[PDB]
Formats: sequence, C-alpha cells, structure tokens
Amino acid sequence: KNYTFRCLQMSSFANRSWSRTDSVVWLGDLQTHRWSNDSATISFTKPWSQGKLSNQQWEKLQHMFQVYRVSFTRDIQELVKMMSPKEDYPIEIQLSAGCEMYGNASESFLHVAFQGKYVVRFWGTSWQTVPGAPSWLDLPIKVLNADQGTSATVQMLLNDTCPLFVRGLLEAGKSDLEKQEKPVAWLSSVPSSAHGHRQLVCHVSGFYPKPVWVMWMRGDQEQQGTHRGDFLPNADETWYLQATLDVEAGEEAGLACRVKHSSLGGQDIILYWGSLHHILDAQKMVWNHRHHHH
Amino acid sequence: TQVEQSPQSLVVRQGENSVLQCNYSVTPDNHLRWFKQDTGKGLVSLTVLVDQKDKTSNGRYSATLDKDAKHSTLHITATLLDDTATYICVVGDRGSALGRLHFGAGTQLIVIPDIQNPDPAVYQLRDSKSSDKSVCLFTDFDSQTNVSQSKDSDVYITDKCVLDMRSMDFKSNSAVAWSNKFACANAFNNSIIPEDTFFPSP
Amino acid sequence: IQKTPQIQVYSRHPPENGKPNILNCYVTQFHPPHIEIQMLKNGKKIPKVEMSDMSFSKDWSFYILAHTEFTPTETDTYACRVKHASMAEPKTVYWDRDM
Amino acid sequence: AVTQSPRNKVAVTGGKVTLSCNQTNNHNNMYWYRQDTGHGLRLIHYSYGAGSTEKGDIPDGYKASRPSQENFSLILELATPSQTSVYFCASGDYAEQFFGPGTRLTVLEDLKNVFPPEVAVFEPSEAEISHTQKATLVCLATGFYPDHVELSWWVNGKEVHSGVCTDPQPLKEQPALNDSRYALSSRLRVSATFWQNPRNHFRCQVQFYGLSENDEWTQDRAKPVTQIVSAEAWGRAD
Ligand SMILES: CCCCCCCCCCCCCCCCCCCCCCCCCC(=O)N[C@@H](CO[C@H]1O[C@H](CO)[C@H](O)C[C@H]1O)[C@H](O)CCCCCCCCCCCCCCC
Repeated sequence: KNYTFRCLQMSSFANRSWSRTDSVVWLGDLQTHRWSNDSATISFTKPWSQGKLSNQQWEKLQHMFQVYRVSFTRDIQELVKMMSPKEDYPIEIQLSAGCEMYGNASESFLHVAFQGKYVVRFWGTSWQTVPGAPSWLDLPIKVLNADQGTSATVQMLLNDTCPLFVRGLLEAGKSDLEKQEKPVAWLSSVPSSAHGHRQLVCHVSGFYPKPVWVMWMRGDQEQQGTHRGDFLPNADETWYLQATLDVEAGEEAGLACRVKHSSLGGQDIILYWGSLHHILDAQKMVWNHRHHHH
Repeated sequence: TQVEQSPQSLVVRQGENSVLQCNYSVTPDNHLRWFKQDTGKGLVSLTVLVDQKDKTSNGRYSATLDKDAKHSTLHITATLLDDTATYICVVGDRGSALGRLHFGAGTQLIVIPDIQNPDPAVYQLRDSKSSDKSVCLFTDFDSQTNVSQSKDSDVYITDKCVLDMRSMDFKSNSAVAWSNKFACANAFNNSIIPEDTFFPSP
Repeated sequence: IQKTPQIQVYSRHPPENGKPNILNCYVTQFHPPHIEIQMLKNGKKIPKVEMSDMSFSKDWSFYILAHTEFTPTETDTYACRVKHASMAEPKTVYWDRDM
Repeated sequence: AVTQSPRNKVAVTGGKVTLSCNQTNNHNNMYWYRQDTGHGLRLIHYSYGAGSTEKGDIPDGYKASRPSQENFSLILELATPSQTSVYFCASGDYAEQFFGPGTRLTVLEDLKNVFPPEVAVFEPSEAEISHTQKATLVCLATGFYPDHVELSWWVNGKEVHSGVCTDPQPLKEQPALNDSRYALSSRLRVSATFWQNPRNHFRCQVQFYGLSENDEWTQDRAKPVTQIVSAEAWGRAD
C-alpha cells in the first residue's frame, strides 16, 4: 500500500540562447500537476491537486518555483560557460524530485540526469555526484554548494514540505485513488514468427487501478507459455494490457482468457476461443489486412 | 534601472545623522551590499545584508534590509568630514559565483563643516613670479554661504571648498575668483556675501 | 546519447467497424524529448489530435501519448508518423487491430 | 588588492587601447565594469578562469581577453568618443567582489586640441596674515585639455595633505564650447609664523596626462605629452 510522489522536470538547452523547461507531477500513476514552459503559473490537472494547502500558502510555494525556473535556466547556462571547451550544446537536463509515503514515515529524493545518464543527487545538505559519475562535474558541484540559500531552501522542501504536502494529497484525492473501473476484454490472433504457429491475443482495456491478472487457461491449467505484455495508458487514465499465447495451428480450441481484477469483485472475465460470442465479435472487426505488421 | 537610490545627493552638517535610501526590483534578491566610493578611487564594501529582514552595524555605519518591501536604509551616525563620498547600493541575485551584481546610481554625500567662528573676508593674492597677475580669495565664511558662478564670461569663480588644518583642529571654507579683464571687492558679487565680510583696500 | 522511439498503436475499446472509438499512439523510449508525433487517416493528417504531457520513466527515457477520435471500417487505414533526430526518415506505424 | 594600469589615458578615435588588470588574490572570476554619471556600474566582459571570456551586458566596441589567472585585459580595437568613461576592474572567488582603483579614459575626436596646464602660485596677503595669523597660497592650473590633472602640494620636498583643499571638479574656461579648455585651483593654508620663514619652500605640482610617445605630432607648439608642471614660492621675512 505504498505511494510515490514524483515531480519531473525536463530542461532543454539547444544553444547559448534557446531554452525551454516543462514539468509534470505524478501521484503514483495519476498526474496532479502540469507546468508548461509556455505557462506562467502551475496548472492543476485534478480538482484536488492543491492538497490541503490554502491559497495564501500555495501562492508562496508557486512563487518559490517561479523564481527557481528562471534562475535554473540562467544557472546552467553559466555553468556551460564555465566548462566552455569541455562541454557544449545541445544539453538535456532532467530532474526527478519527490518523496515516497509509508505509518507517518517517508523518504525523500532529488535525482538529476545529464544527457540521459543520472549523475547528481541531493543528499542531506549538499549536491553530490554519484559513484561512476564523470569527474568534470566536480567544479560545478563546488560552485552550486557555495549557494547556502538554495541548499537551505531545498532541505526544507525535501525534509518537511514534500511529506507534509503529500499526506494532504492522499486525503484530498482519497476518492479518486480508490476508484474502481471495469476492464473490457476481447480476442484476436496473428501469425507467429514461427512457421505453422499462431499467436493468440487477449486485449484487456480500461481497468483501474493498474494491478491486474491475465492468463490463458486450459480448464484448471494456466498455460505457462502466457506472455503478459506491458501496461499501455488510455486518455482517461485507465490501463490497457494484452496477454499473448503461442499455439500450433489447430490447437486454439478449449483455451480461454481469464481476467481477474479488484473491480470485478470475484466474478472473473472468461473469454472462450470459439465461443458464439468470440465468433460474433471477430465478424464485427474484419478488414483488408493491410498494412498489417510483418 | 533595477536598483534606485534616494536622494540624488545629500548635504549634512558635520556630526549629525545621515540617512540613505535604496529601492530595488531585482529578482531573486539574495543579498544587498553598500559601498563607499571616495572621489577619485575604487569601491570599498561597508556592510552586507542577507536575511529576509536583516540589520547590520559596522562602527558608525548601520544598515537595514526589508526583502518584503525590497528596501534598504544606510545610517551614518555622527558624520565626519572624511565621509564625503558616493555611497552605492548593490543587490546580488545569487549566493554563489554564478551571480550578477546590480548597481544603483549612488547617493553623493557632502558634509558641510560646523564653523564656530566665521571670519568672512576676501583677500587679494599676487603671483609669485608675475607681479601683474592676481587672484581673489573668499574665505572663512560660514557653511550657510553659497558661492554662485559668474554671469560674465571673463570672470572665473570656483565652488566652495573645505580645508582642515589637522594640528589646529581648524576647518575653513574658501572660494577663488580671478579675471584677466576687475577688483576683488566686487568679484563675488553674485553670491550673497555676509554683512561683516572684510574687504581690505589694495 | 540518442535513443530511438518505439511506437505502439491501439484502440481504447474493442474495435467494431462503423462504431465511434478512440485511437491511441503511444511513443516511448526516446531521447532527446523533441519529437513530432502525427496521426493519419489514409495518409492524410488527422485534424483534431489531442496529446498528453510528456514525461519520463526510471530509465530516463521519455514517453508521450497521442490520442484521437476515429471510426474504424474494413477499408480505412490508420497510422502514426513520428519524426525524431535519431532516425533518418520518419517512422510510420499502421494500426493493426489484431497485433 | 587588485591593481590596474594605466590610471589615466588620453586616446583618439580609431585607436587601439588596452587596459590591464592584475590581482594576486588568487581569484577565478574577473569582471570589467564602466562607470558613467546617472547610471551606476555596468558589466562589459567577465571571465570564469584562464582562457575564458564572456560578453557582459554592454560588450559592443570592447574585446576582453584573459591570458592567465592573475591578469585580465580589456581591449578597444577602434576607439569611440562615446567610450570616454571610468573603468573599474573586479575579482572574486558569500560572493564578495573586490574592486580596482579604476582607469579614467578620455577618447577624443582630435588631438589638435590637447594642451598642458599653466601653473601659478599666488602668495598670501599681508591683510590675511595680519588679521587671522594664518597664510593661504592659491595654486592655479589653467588652459589645459582634456581634464586629466592631479594636483599636489610639496613643502620642503615632502608632499603635504594637512591644510589642503583642491577643487572637486575643474571649471571650463569657455562654458559654451565643447572643445573648451579647463582650469583647476587648490589652496594650502599654513600658519603665519610658518610662511614668515624664508627657509621654507612651497611648490605646487600638477601632473597632466596627455599624449604618449607613440602618438604622432606636427603642429607649431610643443608636443603636449604627459608631464609635470610646477610653480613655486619661497617664504618671506618681509
Ligand atoms: C521536491 C519538491 C516537493 C515540492 C512539494 C510541493 C508540490 C508542488 C509541485 C509543484 C511543481 C514542481 C515543479 C517541478 C520542478 C521540480 C522542483 C525541484 C526542486 C528545486 C528546488 C527549488 C530551489 C529553490 C531555491 C532557488 O530558487 N534557487 C535558485 C536561485 O537561488 C537564488 O535565490 C534563492 C532564493 O531566492 C537564494 O537567495 C539563493 C540564490 O542563489 C538556484 O540558482 C537554482 C539552481 C540550482 C539547481 C541546479 C541543480 C541541477 C544540477 C545540474 C546538473 C549538473 C550539470 C551542469 C553542467 C552544465
């Protein structure tokens, strides 16, 4: 029953004059905040995204960030100017800052990546390079640690603010986080990369929360050749998943797709290959089969 | 300009309190620093202000900072003659090397000395080499007197100027006039000269 | 370095012909962030295509979701064209209701 | 301590000028500012270390260069009259910058207007001696252009400061003209008993920063180079 709060920032520097920084904020797999480079203030993506903070203290925090965004840009650019021949554009900086909740305990983090590789973290009071990190980053750390004011104001956020805030989000969005959405399932098939073999597909779309159970069954026998695919998102913050089974042509019969989900409350979705339903569904989706995947 | 200072220039009687103002629109405002620049030299740092609402004291200089008002005040208590300088308000936008300093235009402070016994007089001084050349020296007047310029292009008058005789603890004002065209008695005519001014016959 | 975009096309509901639906194009595992994601109906650029906010994963690789309203038929073809600096030509991936 | 050279410079339009700045503080960062009235210092160029040079807020017409840690030079390839200003150099490793003494640079349209000062000492009046038991000597340095003078008083070979006041700003001899020459005065006040000593020697010394040995000259008068002009008076028994 864990919850991870993530503030993601992506900063792009193409040259000495061009830059943009966009940010997104997730509570688990639900987005709570967006902040485009184009926008002046942080936008909410939920009605409870402000947590349990009053206006006159949210605005103080938004100003904290507003000043940070402008400053961060000009700071990186000056560090580039400092490592002039050594490092040059284009530069991609990524920042992942947040805190994981647990009783009253928590554990905060701030990770930084340079050009996709993670190199710097905030630890205790100062910025630190990680083991394996390149040694050219050494001076830029010495420079950034001389900033006592920022270090202090970062320490406040990680030690106090993040935890105190998230507890408020978990309460405010209690209703949305515990929401249950019914998955819908259907069947299809495809030629396997193997000769004379067929790949059965079991599409499971629109379930929430993420955790789900999908297996091809032969009665009481879970087919151990079942490959669970990766979770794919939907526009309404629900989840899509497919489970495939590689069968020999003619071996399709008797097989079923069993779907377990918390929202179903015991009554599993069971789709039988060759069911009058399956026969009816497939007719409702026939096509010209171009340009199908090879 | 992001840093603004009041007043343009300030005039205080020696040994009184002088107050200087600074208002800024710099963001972020990490620290504020006051400088003293003596006419014809560099900048020397007097004090630094760091906290959201800070106060600082250095000998006879004291300073405040209200980051909420984006405002600062420099106080000089019991001002001295050697405090005549331009004081410059500087806001630094970072607490590290990557910062850029923001400079005010500076307030110019001029300290008029307290003349206890005025002895107003205009003398005629003759050239060491050429008997013919001569100047007029308006001297020992009180700080109330302002020395105006000439309406005549042939007559040159300088602005008042304080000298201190260290061993005697004696301060005095003195302006100088000369022309090639002209008597000393009616040289500083455009200024309001004291009634008891001494005009010795030449 | 430069990571190549992976493109996945899939619908939000079971794809019935002649029934109004939503087509997703989910591009992942790419770097740098700057990508041009485009959806096509019979080669022609679909007008009202909405897109989610870009984010990244634990791998630091970026990911963005593109979605649009569509009505699938037996003959209409749907595709997702992605432009990125890690590729020479744009990558086009057609919707396959079966795969 | 942060050194600067030169302290004063007179230059022409389209001439190459180089202001040197040295520091033994062992700082990584060095800054070049310029001060003009009604402004407050403005950034021209700044460095982050040896080999680095970065355009500041007003870098047009200026090209800084940092050969080493200690030294940082600001180069004007082709000088402008508008580049007449006072130039401060700074350095810093809080983020306290340490400022130099400043270079006063005047860039002129033509050198055919440059004149040295004429220095004259004016002796105290018997009236002042009789009435105040003090004596004042006026020094008058006149007819110089541009206004680049440093006036010093010398009593018996040693320079004095007590009893001295020099004019803050010099005055123009033709207030209407932009090519007007200047005039500066200074005063030395001694006790009457001190002036009434024939063994005492008073010397007013005016240092004028004008043309440099490199600059070409053609005109009928003496080449208006940087030089010291002096006027002297001796104490009188009377
Ligand atoms: C952890 C966050 C939890 C917050 C809970 C609330 C949830 C609401 C979410 C709101 C959306 C979040 C927006 C997403 C962005 C993520 C934020 C990350 C946290 C940033 C920490 C904030 C720093 C505040 C201090 C600041 O603005 N500080 C400024 C200005 O500092 C000035 O001003 C200060 C204050 O005015 C002081 O006076 C000191 C002054 O110097 C600093 O200059 C910032 C620069 C330091 C950041 C750089 C770290 C990245 C390292 C780069 C990688 C190395 C490679 C480089 C080689 C080229």
